[PDB]
Amino acid sequence: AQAEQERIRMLSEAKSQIADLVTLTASRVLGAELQARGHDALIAESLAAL
Amino acid sequence: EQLANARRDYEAEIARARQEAAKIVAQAQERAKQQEAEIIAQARREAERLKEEAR
Repeated sequence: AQAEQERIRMLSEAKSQIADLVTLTASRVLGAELQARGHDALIAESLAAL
Repeated sequence: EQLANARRDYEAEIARARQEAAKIVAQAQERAKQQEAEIIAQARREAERLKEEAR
C-alpha cells in the first residue's frame, strides 16, 4: 500500500510540475502574443466602474 | 527406602520439568529468530519493489 501511495503522489507531483511548466510556457508565449497584439485599449478597461 | 524413593521421584520430576522448559525455551528462541529473519528479508524485498516502482 505504501508503494501504491508513492506512485499516486509521484504522479500528483509530476502533475504539479507539468502544470507549473505549462504556466511558465503560457506566460512566455502570452508576452510574445500580447506584444504583437498591442495593448492600446487597456486604458478603457480601467473605468468601467471608476 | 520410602524417603529415598519420594526424594528420587521429586528430583526426577523437577529435572524433567527443567529440561522440558529449557528445550521449549531454545526452540522458541530459534523460531523467533527465524521469523525475524524472514520479516527482515521481506522488508528488503519490499524496499526493492518500492524502488523499482518509483523508477
